[PDB]
Amino acid sequence: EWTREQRYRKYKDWDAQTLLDLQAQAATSPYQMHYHIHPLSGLLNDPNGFSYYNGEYHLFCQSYPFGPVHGVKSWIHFASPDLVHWHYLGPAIDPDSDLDNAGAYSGSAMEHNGKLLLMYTGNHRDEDWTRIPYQVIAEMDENNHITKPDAAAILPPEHVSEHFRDPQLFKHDGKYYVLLGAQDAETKSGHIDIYESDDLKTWHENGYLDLGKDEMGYMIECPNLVFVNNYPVLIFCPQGLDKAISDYQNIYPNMYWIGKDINLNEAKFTPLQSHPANLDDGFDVYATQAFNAPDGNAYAISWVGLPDCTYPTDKENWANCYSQVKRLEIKDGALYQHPVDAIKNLRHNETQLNDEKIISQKAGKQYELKLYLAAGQAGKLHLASNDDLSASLVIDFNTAQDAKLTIDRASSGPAVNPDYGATRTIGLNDNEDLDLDIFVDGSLCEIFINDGRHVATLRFFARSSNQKIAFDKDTKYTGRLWSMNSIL
Amino acid sequence: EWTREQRYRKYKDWDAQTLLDLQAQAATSPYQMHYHIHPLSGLLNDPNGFSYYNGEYHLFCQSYPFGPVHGVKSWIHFASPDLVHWHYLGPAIDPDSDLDNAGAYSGSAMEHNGKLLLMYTGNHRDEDWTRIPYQVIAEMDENNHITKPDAAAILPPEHVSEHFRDPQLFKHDGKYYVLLGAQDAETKSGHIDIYESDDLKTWHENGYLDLGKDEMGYMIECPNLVFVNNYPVLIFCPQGLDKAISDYQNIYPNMYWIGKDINLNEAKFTPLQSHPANLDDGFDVYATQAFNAPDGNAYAISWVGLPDCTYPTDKENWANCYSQVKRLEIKDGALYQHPVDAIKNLRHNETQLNDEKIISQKAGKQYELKLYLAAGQAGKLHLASNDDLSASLVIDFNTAQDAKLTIDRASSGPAVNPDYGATRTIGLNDNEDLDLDIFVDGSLCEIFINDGRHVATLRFFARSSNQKIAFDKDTKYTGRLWSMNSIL
Ligand SMILES: OC[C@H]1O[C@](O)(CO)[C@@H](O)[C@@H]1O
Ligand SMILES: OC[C@H]1O[C@](O)(CO)[C@@H](O)[C@@H]1O
Repeated sequence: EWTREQRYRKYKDWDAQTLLDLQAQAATSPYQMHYHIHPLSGLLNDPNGFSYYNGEYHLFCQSYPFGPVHGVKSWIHFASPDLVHWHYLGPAIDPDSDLDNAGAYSGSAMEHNGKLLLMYTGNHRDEDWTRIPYQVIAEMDENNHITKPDAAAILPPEHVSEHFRDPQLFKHDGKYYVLLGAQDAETKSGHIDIYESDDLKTWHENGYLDLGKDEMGYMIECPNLVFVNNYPVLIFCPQGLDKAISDYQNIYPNMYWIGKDINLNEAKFTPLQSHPANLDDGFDVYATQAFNAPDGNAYAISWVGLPDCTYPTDKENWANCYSQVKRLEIKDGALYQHPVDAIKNLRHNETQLNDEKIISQKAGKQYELKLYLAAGQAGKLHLASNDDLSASLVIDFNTAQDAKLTIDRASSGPAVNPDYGATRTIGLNDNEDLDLDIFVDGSLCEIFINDGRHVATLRFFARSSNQKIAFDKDTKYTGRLWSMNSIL
Repeated sequence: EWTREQRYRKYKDWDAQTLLDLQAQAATSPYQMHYHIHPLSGLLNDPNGFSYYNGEYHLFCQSYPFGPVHGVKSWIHFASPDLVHWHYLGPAIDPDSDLDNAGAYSGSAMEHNGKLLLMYTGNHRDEDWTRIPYQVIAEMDENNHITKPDAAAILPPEHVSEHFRDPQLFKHDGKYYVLLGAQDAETKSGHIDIYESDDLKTWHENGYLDLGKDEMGYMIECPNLVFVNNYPVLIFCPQGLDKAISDYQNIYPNMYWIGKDINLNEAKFTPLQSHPANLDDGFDVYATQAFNAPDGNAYAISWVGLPDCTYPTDKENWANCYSQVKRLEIKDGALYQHPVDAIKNLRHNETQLNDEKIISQKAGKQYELKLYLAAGQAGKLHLASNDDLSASLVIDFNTAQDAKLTIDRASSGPAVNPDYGATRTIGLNDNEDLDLDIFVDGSLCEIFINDGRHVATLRFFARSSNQKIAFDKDTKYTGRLWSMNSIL
């Protein structure tokens, strides 16, 4: 219902009273998250510039502050000591120049000679509203102040369409590389385009990374290369991916692909996995960004929200949030994702659990529930439930002969993008034990399965009084329930 | 230099781009606090509505978001689990009605039947810009949403001037009371006016609290009654207080007065102390608010900033911050002030200290330094220092025969309200040991002396590279230095 004209009106054409009212409405929503990054107002999308710089972790965010829609985008900035306690540093990059006149689109951050380079796509729209994507390298100093150049680092080559964006800038084997999401103009196929530079001034196009003969959709958004336990891992968003390659149920998937080896000079990838896999088996994860931190870990964080989708909170004039930070690991040829050790510092009021059918009559809105469930069982765990278990988030489990987890949000509250289904299923090994580490925060749930072998992340909109946690049947398990303190 | 017209322009007449730019400028200031409450933009003053409600601590703030000046005021809202980790809930009360058309001035919060009543002064200005102060009772619900009535609870009586504000609403001995700061129309003397109600609907004026025959200045701002270890304690701001009653060096003082007994029905106070005393011996504390929490403690928090004063950060378009929360105690007939136990959770990188002249060559911008210094010594402790100790915050101590502490900020950076002096002195007991617990955060320093017997709080603006901590001479002492994590 918001027209193009309304979405692209400049921030200076909105009044400040409207913005202050929107900040109040977002912060005081009964569906707001209070230990995950969320918008101060309006809509949040893709994580950007995820980095370590000047003694702390940095994270930037795609932002449209005036409503629950993809209006003209800016970067906002947060920092933290520990990947958990974030503090807001305000807007960072505005759509205020010719290069970015219709948005400061997504990008990355790389430390260089005591500064943090912020490489992003300028979403230019010309006199005729034709999109011309520019790749821009801005610079942030040790006081978090940003300067932007007058000229693009990379102009769009003739062989890509208008879709050519989301640069990842990094240093590898003494050279600089940029990975970009690209649509080939002739085939309309999705690719990761590689550029290289010795000096950050002149860029050479090495060409599309060779990901085999099968198409990766019609566009790749938010490509990332991170090294995890010495393996090159791609994390990327192939819009229109053929489900023959990999099943997924969300409108657009967020995949990962582990390589044995990558050669960015020759645009070669040697796959470890025969096929890419879903990063997240849940309902709402997109635009994951990852980076290699100086502690020797690779960290990722996800937009919880999908393009071209709607949510029940739209009428409250704000949208979406982030996942918690995930530390990455490769084990047994698969990507594992772990909560960072600092998130334990939010825990309070520990309860020990042993075989209790009702875990809590009323658990509050922010908790962590960690369970060890025996093999050979079937049943349902209800979270954010009413008393009679008819309205809840359901985790339907079987650890017996047809083992699997089905997460069902149909009865949890109002419908959420129901054209893409109200259930998500994760196969499990027959007759094996099951670990769950479940984080609830307002209208966000993150389920870490079998110590991070799988992660299911989703929005859900339960009535405020629906806080019960219970199994439907007597279940053999041990675990702990903690409240999680508000920090945001 | 900001005219009346500019200060009173409605928030809707500012553009949102200006507000977003101001949020960035405030948050990224190299003088910003990162573990104390600070404005998201513009100017912060008096703490308001300090309370416990709906499972958490609440604090509201006088705010003018558009610059470093006392423009037309609103309340903003923060909450926390622990009086340390605050999260922003946005604007709460706007100057958007006839009752508060020229400001939502200060006030208090009292829980009532599952709601939080917010009692505040409406700063009305009529057709002729004549001030008419109204006392208004607004109501907040369990989702932090506020409704405001159409009519005032208390209209200004004929015997007070236009200065009649800052209501403290509370329940005591089964009745409701309101304490207001008042200027008598005939004498132009400062008073605390007492109102009482059985139902919160009809208010009866009990009259000025009898604080003896000596005048308490020309106006009392921000009056508070809190019960501390069963003593009634007044905390208040008597503008124009005669220094014959008590020495103070700040433009306007923030005093406290312990009573043996108070009778709010008869407007009687029985003093324990012969005279009121300074709450804070430093350079910048004003408008302290306190309340009795359900854990049985009394807690206070202070505006760090003074009316009618200027600061070096004014050119960065933001102003001021809060103190940390202080837990109150009465000991030996004096008010002691203690950090809350939760602030220890910010500590990291502990260093043990024993007699070292140089504590740190470079301590960072956020730390806690706790020292035990032997009796019989004299010297200077330099904080936020250059290498040669010529530019620093100085704590000049003597624990020998003329014992005292002098805090000197003259060489720390640019001048700060120098008409009110660059030193503050606290007498100490001759030939006694000295405890200091010093918190540095950006441009804020809080010095807790002798386990909270005195507190000195000040702004200071050191060069970013001035981070040395050192004694000028060999000094006998033990202590600890911790870094303090950013949370805001
Ligand atoms: O907000 C704009 C950004 O969002 C995406 O469409 C993915 O969600 C990116 O390709 C683009 O940079
Ligand atoms: O911001 C307005 C408030 O500030 C004071 O002048 C004290 O600093 C109060 O008496 C008034 O309510």
